[PDB]
Amino acid sequence: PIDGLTDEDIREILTRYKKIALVGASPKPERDANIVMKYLLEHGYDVYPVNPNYEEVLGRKCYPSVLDIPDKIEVVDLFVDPAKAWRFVVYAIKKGAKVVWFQYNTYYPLAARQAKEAGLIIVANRCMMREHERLLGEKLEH
Repeated sequence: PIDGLTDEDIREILTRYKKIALVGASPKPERDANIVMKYLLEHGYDVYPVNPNYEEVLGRKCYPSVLDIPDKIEVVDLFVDPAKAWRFVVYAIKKGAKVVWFQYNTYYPLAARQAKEAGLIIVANRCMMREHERLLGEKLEH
């Protein structure tokens, strides 16, 4: 992890916030963004795809910006190149999100600091799916 949170904090984020805006969503089954999104949807999360390059992902309308999402968003999960993250962070702030989650290889210091300064929590170099499995684990077969 790049962030300085504890496993307890991560656990809290995953347990308390169910409204997710997944930036960089993709329809390709083999893409990490698609896998994580499906996993979250299968685990009671309300996931809103965000990508200007696509019009819908996993049977959900996909927006160009998180601001275009009608409903409340608590977590903005990033699947974007680091140099592009600032944009989504500014939008996350405007949207009133609570957390900005930088998936692997998406972290960009300046963007993270801006979010932090605005009051948002930063999760970095972690995977929402991997953390869910690690922290809110369940037996693989019952």
